[PDB]
Parts: sequence; structure tokens; C-alpha cells
Amino acid sequence: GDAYAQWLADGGPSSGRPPPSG
Repeated sequence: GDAYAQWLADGGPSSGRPPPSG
């Protein structure tokens, strides 16, 4: 899913959330 694009924008792992799968 497009959630990964936002996940990286939030600093990736730094954000404090699991990387979306699809």
C-alpha cells in the first residue's frame, strides 16, 4: 500500500511504527 511512502516520510524506523506491508 501507499502507507509505506508516508512511513518513510515520518523518518522511517524513527517514526516508531511498523513498516506497512502493501
